[PDB]
Amino acid sequence: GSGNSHTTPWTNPGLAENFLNSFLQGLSSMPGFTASQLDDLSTIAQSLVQSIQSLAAQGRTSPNKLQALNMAFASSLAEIAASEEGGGSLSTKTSSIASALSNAFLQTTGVVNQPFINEITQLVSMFAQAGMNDVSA
Repeated sequence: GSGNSHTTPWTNPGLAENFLNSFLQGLSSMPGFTASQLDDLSTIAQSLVQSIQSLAAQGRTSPNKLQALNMAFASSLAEIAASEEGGGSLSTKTSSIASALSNAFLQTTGVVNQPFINEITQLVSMFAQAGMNDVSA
C-alpha cells in the first residue's frame, strides 16, 4: 500500500527509540540528571517503546492514548527529578531537560519548537512542586 503522510516520534517505535536515545545521550552531559540516573532512565524509556509497539501492531493510535504516553513521560521525569543525587534543584533540572529536548528534536525530526518544549517542562515542575513548596523574603 502507501501512506507516509503521518510520521511522529510517539507513533513509530523506531522513531520513539531514536528520540529516547538522542535525548538520554545529550541529557547525561547536562547539569540536570547524572549518568547514574540516565541508566535507570533507559529502562523507563524502553517501557514507552513497548507500549508504542502494542498500538502500532494494530495500526491504531488514539490521540488520548498517545497523549497519555506523553503525560506519563513528564510524570516519570518528575519522580527521578524529585529523587536526590540528580543535580540540585528541580528548577535547574526541568531547565536542563528543555535544553536536552531541543538537541533531541534536531536528531529525531530536525525541528525544534520553543513553547512545545516549555509545556512539556511545565508538567515536570508542576508534578514535583504540586503547589508552592518553597518561600521567599
